[PDB]
Amino acid sequence: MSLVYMNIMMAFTVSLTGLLMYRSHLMSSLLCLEGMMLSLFILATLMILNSHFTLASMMPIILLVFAACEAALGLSLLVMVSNTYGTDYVQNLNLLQC
Amino acid sequence: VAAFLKNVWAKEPVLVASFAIAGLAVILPTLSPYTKYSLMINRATPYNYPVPLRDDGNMPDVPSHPQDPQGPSLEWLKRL
Amino acid sequence: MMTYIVFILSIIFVMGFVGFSSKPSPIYGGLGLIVSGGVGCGIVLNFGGSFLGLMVFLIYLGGMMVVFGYTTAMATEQYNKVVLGTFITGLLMEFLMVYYVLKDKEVEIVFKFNGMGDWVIYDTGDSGFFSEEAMGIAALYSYGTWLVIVTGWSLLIGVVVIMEITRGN
Amino acid sequence: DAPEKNYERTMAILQIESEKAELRLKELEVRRLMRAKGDGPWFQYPTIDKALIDHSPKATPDN
Amino acid sequence: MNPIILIIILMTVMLGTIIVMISTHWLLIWIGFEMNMLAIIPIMMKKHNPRATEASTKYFLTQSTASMLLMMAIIINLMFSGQWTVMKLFNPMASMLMTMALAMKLGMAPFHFWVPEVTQGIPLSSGLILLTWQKLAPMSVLYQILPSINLDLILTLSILSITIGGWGGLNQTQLRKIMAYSSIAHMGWMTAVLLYNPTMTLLNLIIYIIMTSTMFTLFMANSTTTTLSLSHTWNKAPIMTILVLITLLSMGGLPPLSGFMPKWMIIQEMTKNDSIILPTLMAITALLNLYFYMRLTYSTALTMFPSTNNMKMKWQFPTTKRMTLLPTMTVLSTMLLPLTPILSILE
Amino acid sequence: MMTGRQARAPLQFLPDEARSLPPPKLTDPRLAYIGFLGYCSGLIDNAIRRRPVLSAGLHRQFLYITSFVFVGYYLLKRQDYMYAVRDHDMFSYIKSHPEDFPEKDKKTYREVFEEFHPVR
Amino acid sequence: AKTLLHQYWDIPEGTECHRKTYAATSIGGASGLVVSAYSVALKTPTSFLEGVARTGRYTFTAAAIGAIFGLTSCISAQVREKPDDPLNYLIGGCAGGLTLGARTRSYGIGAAACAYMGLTAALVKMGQLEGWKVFAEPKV
Amino acid sequence: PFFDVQKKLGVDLDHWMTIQSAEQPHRIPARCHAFEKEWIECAHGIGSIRAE
Amino acid sequence: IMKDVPGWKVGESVFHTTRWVTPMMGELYGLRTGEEILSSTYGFIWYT
Ligand SMILES: CCCCCCCCCCCCCCCCCC(=O)OC[C@H](COP(=O)(O)OCCN)OC(=O)CCCCCCCCCCCCCCCCC
Repeated sequence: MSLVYMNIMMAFTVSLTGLLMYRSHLMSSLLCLEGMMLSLFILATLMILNSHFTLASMMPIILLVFAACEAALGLSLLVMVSNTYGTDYVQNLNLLQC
Repeated sequence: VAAFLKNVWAKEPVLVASFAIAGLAVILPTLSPYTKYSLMINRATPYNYPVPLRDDGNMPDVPSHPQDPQGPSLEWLKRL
Repeated sequence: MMTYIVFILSIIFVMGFVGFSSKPSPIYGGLGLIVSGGVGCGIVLNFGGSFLGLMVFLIYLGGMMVVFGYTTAMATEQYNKVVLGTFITGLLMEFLMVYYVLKDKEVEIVFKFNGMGDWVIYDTGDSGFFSEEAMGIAALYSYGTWLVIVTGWSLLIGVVVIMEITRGN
Repeated sequence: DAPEKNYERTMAILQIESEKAELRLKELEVRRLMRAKGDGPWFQYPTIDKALIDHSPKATPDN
Repeated sequence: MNPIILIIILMTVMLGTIIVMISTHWLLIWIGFEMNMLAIIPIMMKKHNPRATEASTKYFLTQSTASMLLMMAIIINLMFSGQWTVMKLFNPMASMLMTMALAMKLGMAPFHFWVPEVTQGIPLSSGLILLTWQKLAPMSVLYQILPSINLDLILTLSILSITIGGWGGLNQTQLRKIMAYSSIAHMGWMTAVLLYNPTMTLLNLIIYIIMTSTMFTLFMANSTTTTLSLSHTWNKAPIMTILVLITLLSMGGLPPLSGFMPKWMIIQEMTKNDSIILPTLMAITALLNLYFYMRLTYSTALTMFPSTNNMKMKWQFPTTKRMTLLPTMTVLSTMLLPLTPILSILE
Repeated sequence: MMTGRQARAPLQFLPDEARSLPPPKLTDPRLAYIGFLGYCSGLIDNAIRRRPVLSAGLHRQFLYITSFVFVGYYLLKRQDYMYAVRDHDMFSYIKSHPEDFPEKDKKTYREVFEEFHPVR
Repeated sequence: AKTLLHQYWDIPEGTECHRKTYAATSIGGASGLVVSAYSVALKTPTSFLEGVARTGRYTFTAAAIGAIFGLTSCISAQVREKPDDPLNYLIGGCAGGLTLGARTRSYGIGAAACAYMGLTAALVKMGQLEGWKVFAEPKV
Repeated sequence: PFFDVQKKLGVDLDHWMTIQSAEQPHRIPARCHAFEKEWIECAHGIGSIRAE
Repeated sequence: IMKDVPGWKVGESVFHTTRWVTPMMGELYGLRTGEEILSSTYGFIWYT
């Protein structure tokens, strides 16, 4: 198929493995999540513009709005974690092991 | 309804103007005589091609030419 | 080179995702995602999605990454090996993919992909006196009634949800 | 009870349960043929409704 | 929380589940999951302690990852089909991604690793919502995509969910983690029969929701979050020990109870399709679930653990808790096995 | 299994062709068992709130019995309808496909050979 | 790794011992790599050296299990001259169980893995004989 | 649990964005309008198993 | 051009139908110069 679709899929998998392998921060996890969303936006837009399928032109707007509201919810969770512990480190969020 | 309105126009005239402008925006197209003409102009704007019809023999209201009398006219749009 | 401009922007897009996905810091992660959003927006702009590209700039980079950097300025304190190693690993993998698909004109990682430029797959028609993408986005109001209902309800609930959980009581 | 009552009641029970057993075997065979061939009233997974198609003349004629 | 805000947020959770159930478009499916997650996050943070914030953060991360994989599967479906109908998928890669995403939304193993922690971190009513109501939407999407679901993938997920939900609860003394590992095992049981007969999937889902609602309602009525606090029920409310006895003997699949009905109908439909080894391994693995159920019954009803002196003050006070539908949910989770052919209403 | 039948007329709890079927009698043992479940629900409801179990709230026990019988009557109607649909589709598929359901020649046991395995 | 199992099961029993031993060794080594990946996933080792040490230990353990399994099975099929017989895989599963016990450095685990893995390999042989489907295709 | 509320109430919530051959704004044709119309009018009513 | 290739069908339709299919950009401007390619494939997009 289209050569640019390979790169946008590989970008989604790169941001996936970034999100699927944490280093320290929850903010970097949310950045990898929104990079995944960015690659989803670009790939959906390239398909819908390529197809000349008219009514799905409003679909990437809905994706962007819903997932940025999702991102605001994630930043509020990060803010409550940082208000609890002082950092946004993922190793401070291990009380639920026992 | 009269003393409260004067009191809130003294205290918060910004919000009184806001709810007045918003309320007129809501209820005024239902009382406007020109709201029909918006619909009529938007459906009379020819973005596409008026694809012709095969004259089977009996379509008296469909013209054979643009300048023929039968057909949807726009005298109301020129005149208003 | 100029015919392959969307491919070159896509390679810069993958390089930017490798740049911040290796996660040097949330600050430089945000910077890399900003540059990635810009070049992916250029990818979208070169197919005719002008409104959707400016939605990237105005909404994604204009609001959301501003809020991510705003929150990162309130989380971390200002003043490696795994980051740079994973960066050059992803760069080697991506340039090996580029070299393979440019020497063979067919590659199969998960799906089959063409090696020519993506200019071939466009349409040879005109739209008239409108952008088709603009009219399909304008149809969010006349056709997309239920979509606007659920999106506005989700945003109002999002306002209520953020005020509930950040209150702390 | 009489031996007649037990005997003929047993024959009624055997008729009912034999009919049910033959109907269960036919039920399994009908379900096997309908999942295999897909030409009965069962396992009709939904396709797209063709009433959604706009047959109007579009902007360009090559369609 | 403001009760008006609580009512609107619970209506928004229900509305997201309804939008997933009734819509024919993949974007509306994704919208419904986004609405469901976005509304259920304050239900988890109702008490505002660090464990609820940790549980809500882990739940956000897992459901967000699942939502993005779901949208990627939808996007590959739009590649290889050019359309949006919620039906079978037209690519096995999109089928694999959507099966992984729905397994993450269910908390099936190996994506089960959030369910005991997130269930432990949140209150019992929110844990009830998470373990009963949130299972309805992804099982509906799995119900509509089953012509495209890979057999080996969903059966691997099912047997791994049953085995891990069996060996998980054997070490646990917290009641919420026991209910979470029971959730993992029962979601394995539900998806194991999905490609064979999804009416038995709906039967297992309904009977499991009734039994889980019974157990969480008993835990809310007794205010017990640990095994050892559930043990003090005999000196306070002795009927509740009988109810947790019959409900935990139900959830272990013991006849003549109604929890025998789902796994018996699942073995009944999988052996029609010439699978003998797989439901036998499933049935032998369910003995671990019944083992920690029997551990709970021994600690609560069949013995009397020693109590404290302050229970004498609570003898003088009755329960003012609105135990909504607890007798109805107790009767329907124990004495429904004579009504086993009622499952035809779900066809 | 039958997802294509109940898709042309969706969300009908009891369709119009269900009224061609005989309804359950009020002396149905299934309906009587659901009434017994209503009685047990009333007894457990009086027991969990420390009321006299057989005595307190005869209006409440009567509403439990009434509510379970009222739900169970329509549930038994839908149950009988779905099994009637199942048999109707089975018989139509057997009648419309003769080549897949041949009339088997029932051999009498004078021709049927069975190997005798002795027990000794 | 499905074709690993295919290239195991294409060869008859008691004919080509080296290739069967190599194929079972590769299947066991792949299983050991999977268990090693999950074991360094869910439990962080003390270093990268400890990680590759645990990976090599689990992989060589399961590879030795598969190697002595396939070797014992094919040599028993040769000396007993019975191809369709699960006693061969019973002795091979007990040899793999003693291999697991020798790697875990205990006798009781060796005898337990002998009995259980021998019964398991006999069950796998009988499923190869009568065509027992564990991931059975839905038919009705 | 595909509760088809849209067909029961007769309302159209999302059937319009579902396919490319639907009623588009200003009658814009998609690039695969004819092919999708042929595939849909082929596969309609015969179910997935006969449609594959 | 396509004479030396064995088994080539000149003008073979990649579609099974005999309906007219709208020509693709590569199906028209494929064997031509890259300037004509760019002017047909990014001319309107890049125009000012
Ligand atoms: C119906 C059409 C659609 C209407 C909705 C669209 C509105 C568009 C404008 C958007 C406004 C967004 C924010 C609105 C918030 C209103 C509530 C509010 O502000 O209440 C608090 C305020 C007193 O403020 P305080 O708490 O003291 O805070 C410090 C500020 N000095 O309390 C007040 O100041 C009292 C405000 C309420 C009384 C205002 C009455 C206005 C009447 C105007 C004439 C009639 C117009 C018809 C529609 C009426 C609708 C109410």
